[PDB]
Amino acid sequence: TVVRDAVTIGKPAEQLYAVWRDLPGLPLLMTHLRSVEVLDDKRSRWTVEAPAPLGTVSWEAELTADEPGKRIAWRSLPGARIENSGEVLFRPAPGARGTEVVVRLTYREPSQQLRDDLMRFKREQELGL
Amino acid sequence: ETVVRDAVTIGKPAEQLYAVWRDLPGLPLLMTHLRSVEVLDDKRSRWTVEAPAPLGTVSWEAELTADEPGKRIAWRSLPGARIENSGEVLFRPAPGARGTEVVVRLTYRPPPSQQLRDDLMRFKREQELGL
Repeated sequence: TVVRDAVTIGKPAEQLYAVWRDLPGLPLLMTHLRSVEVLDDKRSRWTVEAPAPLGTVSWEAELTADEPGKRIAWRSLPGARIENSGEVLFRPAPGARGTEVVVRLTYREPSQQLRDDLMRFKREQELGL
Repeated sequence: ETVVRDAVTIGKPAEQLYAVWRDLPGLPLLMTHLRSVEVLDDKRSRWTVEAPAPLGTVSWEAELTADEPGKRIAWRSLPGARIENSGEVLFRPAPGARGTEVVVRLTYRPPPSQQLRDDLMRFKREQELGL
């Protein structure tokens, strides 16, 4: 399955990038996540809630791409429970001075939850949290 | 007349939760219907919300009517305010065991409850996870 959404924010791309690059904070931006822990420069352990008896489901993932102010991408490692990937892009918006943040997640309603998450993110940034 | 009340139990100490709410300028993160909250002095503050296209932004001055560390915070618009409103957040011991039950009551009267519920649930998740 694929989840894709985008929001334009009146802030520099470098500033929005830094927010996402802090992996432990991702569960704030993508609320379907319970926690993200840095294991090393490229690896991290991701966790999400899961009904009984599972409780939670965890897996490890690595960054496949990381370009300051431009993009951050990741994908679960071979053997991870839930096979998934994601990519966040920071692109100059056509209108005026703003950054379009494009988020695409894959795993093999979510769209509504991601929309809400991104709009919330937009709002906080544009008001100054 | 628009009254709203909700409560959520959170597995954290009262003082800590009270601490977040007491930071007035950060209230817009807790109560999403608010655009901004500005401190004017120990007891007064300026509140602002997003008004429909006809208008654009409506603000008024308010004052804290009660501030009991780790227990309660109450506020109310001053007379003449474009929008009459009051609020009260209590931090009570949760019956079950441990944890604090945050109770929020808001009243507004221009010249809702689902949004508050969502805001409170996110506040619960955020606090209980530590992010």
